[PDB]
Order: sequence, then C-alpha cells, then structure tokens
Amino acid sequence: GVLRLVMELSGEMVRKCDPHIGLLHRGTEKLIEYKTYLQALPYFDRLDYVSMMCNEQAYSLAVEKLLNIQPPPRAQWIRVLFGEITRLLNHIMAVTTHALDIGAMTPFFWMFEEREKMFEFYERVSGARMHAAYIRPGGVHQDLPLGLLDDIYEFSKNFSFRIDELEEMLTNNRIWRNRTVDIGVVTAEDALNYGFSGVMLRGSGIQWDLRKTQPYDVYDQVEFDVPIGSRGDCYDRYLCRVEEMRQSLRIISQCLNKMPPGEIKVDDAKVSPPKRAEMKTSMESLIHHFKLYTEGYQVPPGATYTAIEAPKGEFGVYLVSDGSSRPYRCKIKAPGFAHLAGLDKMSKGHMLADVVAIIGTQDIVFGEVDR
Amino acid sequence: MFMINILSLIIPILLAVAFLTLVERKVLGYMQLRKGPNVVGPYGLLQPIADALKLFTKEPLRPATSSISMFIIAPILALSLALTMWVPLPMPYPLINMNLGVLFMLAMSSLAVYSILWSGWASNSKYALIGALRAVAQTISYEVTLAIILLSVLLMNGSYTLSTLITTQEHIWMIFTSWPLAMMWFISTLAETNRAPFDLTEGVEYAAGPFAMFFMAEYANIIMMNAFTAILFLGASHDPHTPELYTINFVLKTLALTITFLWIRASYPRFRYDQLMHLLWKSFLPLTLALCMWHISLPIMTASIPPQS
Amino acid sequence: TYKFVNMREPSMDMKSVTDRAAQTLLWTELVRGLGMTLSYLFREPATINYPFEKGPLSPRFRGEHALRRYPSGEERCIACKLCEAVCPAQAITIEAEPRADGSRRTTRYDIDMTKCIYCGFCQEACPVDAIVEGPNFEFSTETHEELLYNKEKLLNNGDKWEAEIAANIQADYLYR
Amino acid sequence: SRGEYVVAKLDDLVNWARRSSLWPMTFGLACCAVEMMHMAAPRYDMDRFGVVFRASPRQSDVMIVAGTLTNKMAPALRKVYDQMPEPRYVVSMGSCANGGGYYHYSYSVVRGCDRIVPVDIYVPGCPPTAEALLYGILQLQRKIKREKRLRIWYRR
Amino acid sequence: MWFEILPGIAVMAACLFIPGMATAHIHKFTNGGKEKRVAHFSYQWNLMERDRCISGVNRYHVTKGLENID
Amino acid sequence: ELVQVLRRGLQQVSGHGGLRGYLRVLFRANDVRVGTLVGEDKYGNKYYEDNKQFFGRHRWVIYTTEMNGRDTFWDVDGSMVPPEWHRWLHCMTDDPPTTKPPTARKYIWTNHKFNVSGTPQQYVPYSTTRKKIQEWVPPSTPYK
Amino acid sequence: ASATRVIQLLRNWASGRDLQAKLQLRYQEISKRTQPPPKLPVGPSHKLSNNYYCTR
Ligand SMILES: CCCCCCCCCCCCCCCCCC(=O)OC[C@H](COP(=O)([O-])OCC[N+](C)(C)C)OC(=O)CCCCCCCCCCCCCCCCC
Ligand SMILES: CCCCCCCCCCCCCCCCCC(=O)OC[C@H](COP(=O)([O-])OCC[N+](C)(C)C)OC(=O)CCCCCCCCCCCCCCCCC
Ligand SMILES: CCCCCCCCCCCCCCCCCC(=O)OC[C@H](COP(=O)([O-])OCC[N+](C)(C)C)OC(=O)CCCCCCCCCCCCCCCCC
Ligand SMILES: CCCCCCCCCCCCCCCCC[C@@H](O)O[C@H](CO[C@H](O)CCCCCCCCCCCCCCC)COP(=O)(O)OCC[N+](C)(C)C
Ligand SMILES: CCCCCCCCCCCCCCCCC[C@@H](O)O[C@H](CO[C@H](O)CCCCCCCCCCCCCCC)COP(=O)(O)OCC[N+](C)(C)C
Ligand SMILES: CCCCCCCC/C=C/CCCCCCCC(=O)OC[C@H](COP(=O)(O)OCCN)OC(=O)CCCCCCC/C=C/CCCCCCCC
Ligand SMILES: CCCCCCCC/C=C/CCCCCCCC(=O)OC[C@H](COP(=O)(O)OCCN)OC(=O)CCCCCCC/C=C/CCCCCCCC
Ligand SMILES: CC(C)NC(=N)NC(=N)Nc1ccc(Cl)cc1
Ligand SMILES: CC(C)NC(=N)NC(=N)Nc1ccc(Cl)cc1
Ligand code: SF4
Ligand code: SF4
Ligand code: SF4
Repeated sequence: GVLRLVMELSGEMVRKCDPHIGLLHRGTEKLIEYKTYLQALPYFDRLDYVSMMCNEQAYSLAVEKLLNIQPPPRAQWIRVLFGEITRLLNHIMAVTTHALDIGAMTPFFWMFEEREKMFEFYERVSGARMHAAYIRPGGVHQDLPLGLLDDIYEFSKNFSFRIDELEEMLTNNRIWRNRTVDIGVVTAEDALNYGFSGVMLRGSGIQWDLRKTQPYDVYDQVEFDVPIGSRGDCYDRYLCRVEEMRQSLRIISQCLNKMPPGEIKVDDAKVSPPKRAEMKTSMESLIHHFKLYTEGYQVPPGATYTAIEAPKGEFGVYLVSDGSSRPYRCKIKAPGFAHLAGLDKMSKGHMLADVVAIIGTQDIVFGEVDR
Repeated sequence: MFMINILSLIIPILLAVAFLTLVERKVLGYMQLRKGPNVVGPYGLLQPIADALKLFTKEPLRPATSSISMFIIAPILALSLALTMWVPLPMPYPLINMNLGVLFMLAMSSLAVYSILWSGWASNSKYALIGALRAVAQTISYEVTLAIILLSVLLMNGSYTLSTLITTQEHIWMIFTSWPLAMMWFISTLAETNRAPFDLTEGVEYAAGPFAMFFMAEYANIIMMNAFTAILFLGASHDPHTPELYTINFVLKTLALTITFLWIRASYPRFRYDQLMHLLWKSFLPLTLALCMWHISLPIMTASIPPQS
Repeated sequence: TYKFVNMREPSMDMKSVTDRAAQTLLWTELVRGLGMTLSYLFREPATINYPFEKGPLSPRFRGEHALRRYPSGEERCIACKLCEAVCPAQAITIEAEPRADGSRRTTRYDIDMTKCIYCGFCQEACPVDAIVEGPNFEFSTETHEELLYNKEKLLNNGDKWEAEIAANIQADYLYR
Repeated sequence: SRGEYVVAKLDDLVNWARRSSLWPMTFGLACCAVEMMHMAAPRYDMDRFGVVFRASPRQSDVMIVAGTLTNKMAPALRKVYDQMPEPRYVVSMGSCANGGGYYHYSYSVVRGCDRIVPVDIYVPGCPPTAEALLYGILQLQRKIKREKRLRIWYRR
Repeated sequence: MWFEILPGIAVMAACLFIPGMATAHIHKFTNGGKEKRVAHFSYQWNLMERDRCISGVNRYHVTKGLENID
Repeated sequence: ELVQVLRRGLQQVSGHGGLRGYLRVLFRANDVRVGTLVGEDKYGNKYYEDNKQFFGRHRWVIYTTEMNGRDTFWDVDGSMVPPEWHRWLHCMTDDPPTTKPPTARKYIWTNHKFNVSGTPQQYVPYSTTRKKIQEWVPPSTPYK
Repeated sequence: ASATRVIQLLRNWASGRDLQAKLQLRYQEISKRTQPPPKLPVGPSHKLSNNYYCTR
C-alpha cells in the first residue's frame, strides 16, 4: 500500500520497472541514535512486522556480542522456539497474501485464523499481540506462564492438517502452476551478486542457510532440512516456503521436547534488571534498577555486524558503539531491500500480473525496506 | 394482464438479484470459515436493502470530461438487455413464445457487449479505456465459443425453441448426452459473465447509483445464464395440468447452478489475460469444432434426426 | 542436511501418460479443490459474537494506563521520573514539588496516548507499582484532545479499574 | 408536528442504511494494517457487521488510516480523501495515525493524519487490538446514528 | 452454522417462483382455463382464426362441437 | 438426525421464555443460544457460560436495557461491563466475581461508567500546575 | 464438535481426511485460564560466597 512503481511497457510486455520506495521512511536509524540500547528495542520490533521477535533476536544478539555476555540456556531455547513460531507466522502471511493477490482468499482466511491463535500465544507470553518487545539483550523479559507449552503442543498437533489443506488448494492447481511456474527466474550467480539471501538463493539452488552455516543461540542442537529449489521460479520458492513451514514445525516439536529449566535472563544485574523483590529488598538491586532504567548500561566501544536467518532472508544489524549508553550508529540491513532492488532484473519479459506475482514471491515488507 | 405478467417477470428478478448478493456474501463467508452478514437483519435479511439505500443516497462523481449521453445510455442499455433476456425463457410457459428464441438470446448478448465499451469510452480515461478494450476482446472470444457450442447442442433438439428443448429433455438430460459441451458451456458462461477465475476487469469510474445499475445488470445476467444452462442441459419433466412442479424444479436447478458459480469463485485463483485468451483459441475452440462435427454426424449415422415440428 | 522440493521427473509410461491426459481433460485437481472448499463450508465457523463475546486475554495484557493508590488511599507515585527516563516515546511529562505535608508527590503527570507505543516499560521501572497498564482496550475517542490524559484522568482510570488491575498484578507478580 | 415526525423518521431510515452498510477503504501503510487483516479474519469477521472487506476509493465511505503517514505519502492520502464521495468518515488507527507515535520527532513523519484529513474516530494502540478496531468501527456506527441532517435542514 | 444461509436462498427461491407461476396462471385465466395456443406456423394461426370465427364471440378459446353443428 | 436438531431449536425457543423473549434475544443480540446463568451485576447485565462451545464462545453477556441515564436497548457497548465481570468475560481468570469477589476499597468507584466520548461528560484536558512567574502589581495610590 | 453424523461423513469425504481428529476449534483441551502460583529458580550467581563480580 506504500509502493509506487513506474513501469515502461511495450504493448503487453514489461520493459522497465522502477520501484519508488521511501513512502514509509521514518528516520528509524537516527531515532535509534538518539535513544538508548533498551529504548531502541521496539524500533527493531517495528521494522519487519511479521518477524517481530526475529528482529528483536537479531538486535539482542548484536548487543550481547558487543557486551561480551551470554544468555542462559533456557533463554536461548525460548528465543529459538519463538523465532520458529514467528517464522511460521511470516511464512503463513507471505503465502496467503501471495494467493490473495493472485486470486485465492479462502487459504488466507484459514491460515489467518491460525495466525490469530499464534497471536494469542504471543499475547500470553508478552502481553502484546504483535509487538512483544520480549527478547532483550541478555535473555528474555519474563518466564513462560504455566501451561503455555501444552497449548503450543496442541497448536503444533493441529497445524499439519492446515498445511495440507493449504497445499490442496494451490500446490497441484493448474491455474496456480500457470501463474507461478517459470516466472521471475533468476540464476544462482545473478541472485548472489545482486545480493540475494535466503529463500531466493534456495529457490535458485544455492545450498546456503545461516541457521546451519553460522549457528546462533541453540540452532546447532536441532535437526531440520533446508529446502532447495531447482528452477528458481515462484513455484519453487512457494514449495520451499511450505517445506520451511514443515521444518519449523519439526524444530518447534524438538524445542518443546528439550526445553530446559533455569533462569531466563543473564545473572548480571549491571546488564539485566534485577527482580522486583530483590529491588525492593536490596540496596544494590535498587541502585542497579535505577541506573539501568534511567541511564542504561554502557557498551564497550566497537563495531559489529550480526546477521540472522530471518524468515525473509539475511537480516543484519551493523551497530557502532562509542562507549556510551546510547548507540553511535545503527545500520539495518533488511533482506527485502536487495530483493526489491533486483525486482527490475526479474521482471524482464513479463506482464503486469507477472510483476505482481514476482513482488508477492519476493515477499517485500516496506517497513523494513524503508526504515 | 400482459403488463401484469411483465411486472411479475421484472420485479422478482431484481429482488432475486439483491438476495443473490446477500447469499453470495454468506456462502463466501461460510466457505472462508466466517459467518457473513447476520447483524443488519434477522440472519442478515436486510443487507441488500441497506446497500441499495446507501448507494441511492450516496453522492455521485460524474467526471467533467465525459460524454453525458454515453454515460447515461450505457447503464440503461445494460439493465434493459439484462431484463430482456428473461421473456423467452420457458418456466414452463414463456412470456413471449418465439419460434427462434435462441437467436434472440445470442443477439441480446452481442448487444450487451456494447455497454462495457461505451462505459469505458465515456470516462475519457486512457486506463479505463484499455481495461474496457481487454474486456471486450475476452467477451467477444467467449461469445464465438458460446455460439458454436449452442449450435452444436440444438442439433439434437430440431429447432430453436426452448419448449422443444423441454420436450426433448422429457426423458433424459442433455448433460448426459453431451457433457463435454456442458463443461465448455459452463466455463464460457463464467468467462462471459466475468466471474472468477475470469474477473480480469476487477482484478471504477462509476459510483453511487449508476454503479448499482451495472451491478444489478451483471447479477441478472448471471442468474439468466444459470437458468438457461439449467433449461438446456438439465431439462425437467413438464406436466401440462400441474405446471408448478416444473417451476419448482427449474428454480431449484437455477439456484444450484448459481451457488456453483459462487463456489467456483471462492475456490479458484485468477487467470492471467493472455492465459485465458490461449485457453479458448488453443484449447476450447478446437474441441468445440470437433464436437460440433461429431454432433452434426451423430443423428445422420444413427437415424435419430429430431423432428422440425 | 537438505532436500529437493521440485526435482522429480514424471514417468513416461503409457499408464502415467493416460492418467495425466485424463487429469488435463477431466479437471481432477479442480474437483479436489472444490471438495476441500465444500468441506470447509460444512465446517463450523470460528467467529465470536462481539461485543457480547470477547476474545481471550492474559493478565500481562497492556492497555489503558492508570495510576494506583495504597490501601490507605494515598497515591503510590512518589515523583521519581523513572517513567520519563525510560519511556521510549517520551509520552510522559512529570512535574513535582513538595506537598503541603512535605511529601514528595507529583503536581503534573501527563501521558500522551497518541504518542505512547504501549510498550509497558513504565510499569517495569516503577519502584512502587504506581503506573500500570490496565486491561481496558476500548477507550477510543472522537477527538485528538481526549487522548491527552492528565493526572486526574489517570487517577480516575486507576480508581475505576482498581479491582481488575489488582487481580492481574496479584496473578502475575511472581513472574516479574 | 407531522412534518417534524416525517423528517425525523426519514433521518432515522437514512442513518440506518449508512450505519449498517459500511464499505471502508483500507489505507494500510504499516504494521497497523496487519490488525485490520486479523479483524477481517474469521474470528472477528468485519463482514458480518455490513463492513465490506475492501472497496475502491470511488465506492468507499470510510477511510481507515492505519500506519505511519510520511511527508512523501501525505499528498496521496489527501488526493484519495478528496476522491472519496460524501458522506465520508475517517478512522485513524494506531499511534502513528493519531499523533506521531514512536516517530513523533522524526523529520519525515506527519505528526497525525488530522493535519491532512479531518478524522472522525481515533483508535489508540500500537497496534490496536482487532477488538479495539471493531469497537472503534461500532462507535463510528453509533456516531452516524446521531446524525440529524434532515432535522437540521427542516429547521433552516 | 451453515443452515443460516437457507433464509436467503429461501427468499431467492420465492422470488424466482413468481415469474413462471404468474405466467401460467395468467395464461390459464385469459384462455378459459386452458393453455395458450402456440401458433408457431401459419396453419396453426389459420386454425386459431377459424376457431374464433366459428365461436363468434371473438374468442378463439370458446370451443364448439357436436351440439353446435346439430 | 434432523429431528434432533429441530427439537433442539424448539427447546432454544422455549428456553428464552416463549416467543417474545426469543425474538428479543434474536434482534438485540443476534444469537439465540442458551446457557447456564452465572450471575448478574448491579446494572442488569446477565452473564452466561456454556463450556460445550469452543473457546471464545463459551462465555457471553446479555447487556441491560438501560444503564446509568442512557437507553441501551439497541446501543450496547463493550465498555458497559464492570471491571470484575470484564476480567471474567475476557477470560483472564476462571473464577466469576460471585465466587471470588474483588477486594473492596474506599476509593474504588461504586458506579461504573462507559465511554463518554461525544457526550457532555467527555474528558477535557487542562494544565494541572500553577502559574510559573508572578507579575508585579502597580501601586493603587497615585504618586502625584 | 456438534455436527450431525451425516454432515461429518460429508465433510470427511469431501476433504478426504478425518477432520474430527484435527479440529480448528479448541474444545476444553487448552490450559486453565487460572494457574497455580509459580516458583521461579535463581541464576548461577545467587551465591553468598565465592561470587565476586571481578571474576564474572
Ligand atoms: C443503443 C443501441 C440500440 C439499438 C437498436 C435501436 C433501434 C431499436 C429498434 C427496435 C425494433 C423493434 C423490432 C420488432 C418490432 C415487432 C416485430 C414483431 O412482432 O416481431 C415478432 C417476432 C416473433 O419472433 P419469432 O422470430 O419467433 O417469430 C416467428 C413466430 N411467429 C411468426 C409466430 C411470431 O419477434 C421477434 O423476433 C423478437 C425480437 C425482436 C428484435 C428487434 C428488437 C430488439 C430490441 C433490443 C435492442 C435495442 C435495445 C435498446 C435499449 C435502450 C438503449 C438506450
Ligand atoms: C455451496 C455448496 C453447494 C453444494 C452443491 C449443491 C447442489 C447439489 C447438486 C450437485 C452439485 C451442483 C451441480 C450443478 C447443479 C445440479 C442441479 C441438480 O441436480 O439439482 C438437484 C435438485 C433438483 O433436481 P431433482 O432431482 O429435484 O429433479 C428431478 C429432475 N428429473 C425429474 C428430470 C429427473 O436441486 C437441488 O438439490 C437444489 C440445490 C440448491 C438449492 C439448495 C437449497 C434447497 C435445499 C433442498 C430443498 C428441498 C425442498 C424444496 C421444496 C420442495 C417442495 C415440494
Ligand atoms: C425502488 C426505489 C428506488 C429509490 C429508493 C430511495 C428513495 C426512498 C428513500 C428516500 C429517503 C430520503 C433520503 C433523502 C436524503 C437525505 C440525506 C441527504 O441527502 O441530506 C442532505 C440534505 C441536507 O440539506 P441541507 O441543506 O441541510 O444540507 C447541508 C448543507 N450542505 C449541502 C453543504 C451539506 O438533504 C436534503 O436537502 C433533503 C431534503 C428533502 C428531502 C425530504 C425532507 C422532508 C420530508 C418531509 C416533508 C414534509 C412532510 C409533511 C408535509 C407534506 C406536504 C405534501
Ligand atoms: C420480497 C422482498 C422482501 C424483503 C424483506 C424480506 C425479509 C424481511 C425480514 C424482516 C424481519 C423483521 C425485521 C424487524 C427489525 C426490527 C424492527 C424494529 O426494531 O425497528 C423499528 C423500526 O423498523 C421498521 O419499522 C421495521 C421494518 C421491518 C422490515 C420491513 C420489511 C422490509 C422492507 C422490504 C423492502 C423490499 C424492497 C427492497 C428490496 C431491495 C424501530 O423500533 P424501536 O424504535 O426500536 O421500538 C422500541 C423497541 N421495542 C418496541 C421492542 C421496545
Ligand atoms: C431498491 C431500493 C429499496 C427501497 C426500500 C424502501 C423501503 C424502506 C426500507 C425499510 C428497511 C427496513 C427498515 C429498517 C430496519 C430497522 C432494523 C432495526 O432492528 O434497527 C433498529 C434501529 O432503529 C432505529 O431507531 C431506526 C429504525 C429504522 C428506520 C425505521 C423508519 C420507519 C419505517 C420507514 C418509514 C419511511 C418514512 C415514512 C414517512 C411516512 C435497531 O437496530 P441497530 O441500530 O442496528 O442496533 C442494534 C445493534 N446490534 C444489532 C448490534 C444489537
Ligand atoms: C490513480 C488514478 C487516479 C488518477 C485519475 C483520477 C482522475 C480524478 C481527477 C481529479 C480532479 C477532480 C475533477 C474530476 C472529477 C469531477 C467530479 C465532479 O465534477 O464533482 C462535482 C461536485 C460539485 O459539487 P456538487 O455535488 O455538484 O454540489 C454540492 C456541493 N457540495 O463535487 C465536488 O464538490 C467537486 C468540486 C471541486 C473538484 C474539482 C477541483 C479540481 C479541478 C482541477 C482540474 C483537475 C482535472 C483533472 C484532469 C485529469 C487529467 C490530468
Ligand atoms: C453443471 C454440473 C456441475 C458439476 C461440476 C461442479 C463444478 C466443476 C467446475 C470446476 C472447474 C473449475 C474451473 C475450470 C477453469 C479452467 C478449465 C481448464 O483449465 O480446462 C482447460 C483444459 C486443459 O487446459 P491446459 O492444461 O491449461 O492447456 C495445456 C494443454 N496441454 O482444456 C480443456 O479443453 C478441458 C477439456 C474439456 C473437454 C473435455 C472432453 C473430454 C474428451 C471427450 C471424449 C469423448 C468424445 C465423444 C466421442 C465418443 C465416441 C464414442
Ligand atoms: C508489509 C506486509 C507484512 N503486509 C501485506 N500488506 N502483504 C499483502 N499482499 N497483503 C494484502 C492484504 C489485503 C489485500 Cl486486498 C491485498 C494484499
Ligand atoms: C462485490 C461487492 C462490492 N458488492 C456487495 N457486497 N453488495 C452490493 N454491490 N450492494 C447492492 C445491493 C443490492 C442492490 Cl439492488 C444493488 C447493490
Ligand atoms: S508503555 Fe512505553 S511508550 Fe507507553 S508510556 Fe509506558 S514507557 Fe512510554
Ligand atoms: S516510575 Fe512510578 S513512582 Fe516513578 S514517576 Fe513513574 S509512576 Fe511515579
Ligand atoms: S502505531 Fe505502532 S503498530 Fe501502528 S503503524 Fe505505528 S508503530 Fe506500527
């Protein structure tokens, strides 16, 4: 709804595409420069608003790498589980909105009921249905409420049937195959060099995935498969997304089985706020709470670039700290920026409906594109 | 009494169009796991009235750079031709019994094509004009296919009389006889009415009252197409002493076909323009010609030529 | 590990060719899609009857802000301005002076609800649990001004929702 | 008076149609648009209230500004608002639409869509719950129920 | 549930019942309780004209027979 | 069977107190389901529970026909419920206020109020602080 | 759920899978909205001795 596209056509073909991004630019990086490290978390929460907890996790990983601290194992497992839940949310949104643009809406409504249930999980764990601000540098804000894992298990039980119902309407449909097959074909070298990451690379056939090549949190303790495309088109990307949903279900099952006990934030009151009882009974805890919530913890001077495998590709944060309690520089690399830059390459020799399909398969969020 | 018959043919059609809008919304909701309008009235039986009242008491936006003559004529022509195609339909007795009723339907549809072109050319906007041109091309192609199919079907009827169609279908169903023609006829009617998966135009300049005229014309055309298909391929038994049985059966079949239209719209994605154009000229037209040849040859080779009278 | 999603050559034997030709001529997958949609039609809808039925919530839900009091009736806020320090959106404006009895109490406490992002940082930073996010979420207004709450409005909200807010805090204060 | 009674009844009839049949144009600019999709989802089903899922600007009566309105986007919003035919209403959903939200002090953000278009209903939240947006829509409906156009006209 | 769609379908069926039933009733009313004559050909039209002439009340549906000839 | 469903519908008709009650609950609530009564507040709202329904439809409220000074026979809001029944209805707990009464305080409102936007009782903001700088008042006695 | 037996057979045949096992609606299988109070554990640094911050 915030996309302006200038297209030069030759009768029916599309000879030139020019995306005029910038309709959702808000100066997020400068605002982050003016905020502190804790006050900048919701900014990442609002960058890619289908992968909110994934963006929170990326920012938390960057800040923790700068601080040279380590989250507890239970916090890491919770972060991985909710990252997989958010990946399910994002893939559902992408596939359903792609179909909604190309015709079909009933899978949109079904999978959005499923999204409503996952938002109920989000609200139970955080209190906010969309922008949890739950994953923070040093762990997570609060422990899981009792009985949440049982509901997550029930949802995981009753989701493969939903995926199968979605596939019954689109996978073998000849209309869907006509709309998606051999459209937006991109070679492996061109995809890379234009700067592609994630689903685009997997569809083009490149065996690359950050969760397996550069593991973070406890992603190296779970078993899952990486879908690989063969023709590098919209249909292959759709199949890859569906298989990624199934693999994320498997990872969720593993996390539910192997959730460990312990604390949920780093036991370092100079970084993570102390508990309320300790703050109300201990002078050191009160001082640390006061300082953390007024000035904020200082981060040693340096510069880091941390990237994670967000559901839309490689999401990266380049954080530059000058030793103060506020970040000096914060560059946000969103996967959709390079994809929308490469939209013109993929739209050659196609039509308007093909351009719509290419945008849908690129799965562009203009919030993260513009920042 | 003839004016009374005309009004009894006209007004219930408009009421059925409004409640068809309501039924379509509810059926789409229940297929999409929603509920549909159930708030405005008891089980939602006031939504068409509310929509009609709002559209009537809504401000129009007639463009300054527009031909007022065409801008007024196009909805009038569309609605008049939508209402006209109900007078030769027998249920079981047509209002106007014509010796050649089918050709009247074909001519009325061919004239009804003009409304899209005139509405597109009235707005004096390039993009709406291009959309209208694409719609015209799609409609004329599927008109060719519909004409060939309808010619093929009537070779087992013996004439262009729908009463003779009923008499022919007294025993068994033309859908049993010629089901591939039924498939192609149903798809071509979908494409002609521009319902999904062929709603390329809606996938704009008119608003408020004149928009409602086009909406009513389109839905009346949909109902008329379903009724014609039910008569042509799903012929019911007619008893001269109790005609109401045939009327009930025909109405049930028409409702089933319209509900199938809504079902297909809910179920399927949208075709691309060139894809649906290649669907006809390269997949439907050759099969239509082959089946036309087969249905010409069949009565001669089986000594089953229908009577002219 | 990895897997292939669309690398599977169909067999070219006469049986498979005839099956694929029948699928092309007879719309088998389209009939399958119709059947799935019909099944969903005959399923039960998942719609709640709002406003007579409400969607499930949690004690951690963040909604309209409120200022609490002690059981003795004295207001909990001590004018410490950790609110203003930690608010990401700078939606809280606090001005304080000694009270007539010498207490450290606020004289101005304004929250711009059109600027707040409902992030819940203010109730985490309160050492006395004065400012809270109440469970109310149906406080839509017909003017921009009505969303500029002040101390009187916040105290009225706290008095109005004190029972539910106290119950939620009692239920979810062990996780904090 | 018979004339007063007739104009009151006609006003009640006309307001009932507009209240019951709402065709909103969703200006989904940012994360607040997702909650609108969840309101249109099966659980809440905005369609059952007579609120159509989506409509074109020409056939729309309500504009739901849901998202951050930027300087590069404000002219388009004003253009579509002008193109909407009267009677027209505006619902500003979320902090970004209401005021500035998290981006109030940004150089490239319009601090409130009320600086561009007259807003009828303000829905607070970030993002507002689907129930909150539904409550705002019902409040707009009840506000339409209080319109007295014919009563004002008859007393001119 | 799914049976809430029936009232709308019921109203549609009631509306679509009116045309055919009204046409049949008017045809039987304007022809003395008999189906309207279908004059698809000049022979049938001549038969109708002869019937009207022999009736003499200027109504083709007023049929005469053996009691009329003798 | 269909007969069982028809009998259930007739029982629902009889469960609301005849025909007038059934029509009233159909037209002002758009639902004719019957459930066990849990309790009633001081304003007239009646809260019903039916655990056989799926989650989200197992608890509901029938609003009163008149709350405070406003006629609410047709115009019913979600803000008309008191906070305790609000918590119960939104399912933050499994304990109705009748079973678990809220703690009583001398400052808690005894009368609940709904959203008063668009009404003369609407909230109007104002500055709650005194003037910062006091001006100098000239003397009231002429110098010459 | 509460559907009739014929309706259940029709929906199972049309979909091709047994839908009674996998229901989109939650029927009392979810956790209670009221849970017993928890007792969260402490971290590794909650030690009264040999816990100097200069070593961690
Ligand atoms: C905007 C474009 C407008 C284009 C048209 C403008 C001019 C209209 C001229 C109307 C001429 C009418 C001719 C018929 C006169 C009566 C002849 C007769 O009795 O025929 C018996 C025949 C009987 O049918 P039959 O063929 O079965 O006859 C054999 C059977 N016997 C002999 C027993 C009767 O009637 C017909 O053929 C009916 C079809 C008439 C077709 C011509 C009229 C078309 C009207 C629709 C088009 C115009 C719509 C305009 C809408 C508004 C636009 C702003
Ligand atoms: C939205 C989901 C739709 C699911 C499918 C619904 C239609 C079921 C038929 C198969 C799928 C559609 C195929 C195309 C259309 C086929 C038409 C067809 O065969 O129709 C069958 C019957 C009519 O066929 P019939 O069997 O009655 O006719 C006999 C015909 N002869 C004598 C020539 C052999 O129509 C219907 O079932 C209508 C279905 C649509 C309307 C639904 C609401 C009414 C429900 C039944 C009410 C019964 C009492 C009515 C009043 C009686 C008074 C005495
Ligand atoms: C098949 C049916 C098709 C048609 C269906 C629709 C028609 C039937 C329902 C119509 C309902 C009425 C709608 C009218 C429009 C109302 C809203 C509107 O446009 O308001 C804007 C205006 C408001 O006027 P205004 O001048 O105050 O406008 C404000 C200023 N501007 C223009 C800047 C906005 O409405 C009118 O001007 C309408 C007034 C005339 C209508 C009749 C009102 C009086 C009726 C009673 C008369 C006396 C009776 C007793 C004595 C009798 C003696 C003989
Ligand atoms: C063939 C076409 C038929 C179309 C309609 C078919 C379906 C009709 C269904 C109608 C069911 C009855 C609806 C009743 C709604 C509630 C009526 C009432 O609430 O509204 C009153 C005013 O509403 C109207 O007077 C009632 C209209 C009922 C419907 C009339 C028939 C529908 C019009 C048909 C037009 C067909 C042409 C349009 C086709 C598109 C205001 O009363 P109120 O102020 O609260 O008094 C206090 C309430 N007390 C008494 C209980 C304390
Ligand atoms: C094709 C064009 C069609 C023309 C049709 C013309 C015929 C007029 C149309 C009549 C339609 C039916 C009348 C309106 C139905 C009212 C339904 C009633 O229930 O509404 C009530 C509203 O009543 C109001 O007081 C207005 C009554 C409606 C207007 C009635 C006017 C009197 C009848 C028409 C007289 C026309 C003028 C005659 C002058 C001599 C309460 O509903 P609501 O507001 O949602 O609040 C409940 C909200 N819930 C559901 C969530 C609980
Ligand atoms: C993305 C596609 C969008 C681009 C294409 C959209 C084209 C829209 C062009 C917008 C220009 C507006 C004029 C075109 C529509 C004219 C509609 C109209 O005539 O409405 C008249 C009617 C007048 O009032 P009444 O209802 O008759 O009396 C009661 C008063 N309350 O409505 C109005 O209030 C409109 C009056 C002022 C609007 C016109 C002001 C702008 C005119 C400048 C010229 C622009 C022309 C556009 C040229 C298009 C090609 C470049
Ligand atoms: C009225 C009853 C309703 C009951 C049915 C319920 C509704 C079912 C409708 C669902 C259909 C969904 C909408 C369909 C839209 C798209 C249709 C479609 O795609 O068909 C095109 C299809 C394939 O196109 P593509 O694969 O894309 O082209 C690539 C070529 N290699 O082509 C077609 O023409 C379809 C075939 C139609 C005719 C079938 C005839 C079968 C052969 C007949 C043999 C018998 C000959 C008779 C002689 C007998 C001698 C003894
Ligand atoms: C920025 C991302 C998260 N949001 C979406 N608006 N994707 C999109 N294609 N969704 C959508 C929803 C409704 C309609 Cl009518 C058309 C498209
Ligand atoms: C496809 C969408 C825009 N349409 C609708 N949900 N209802 C509709 N256009 N309104 C309407 C209802 C009745 C009549 Cl007679 C004329 C118009
Ligand atoms: S919830 Fe967050 S943005 Fe809102 S007032 Fe509290 S600290 Fe500020
Ligand atoms: S944190 Fe608490 S005590 Fe401090 S200013 Fe805010 S409400 Fe008052
Ligand atoms: S108010 Fe919050 S959720 Fe809505 S657009 Fe702004 S940042 Fe996104």
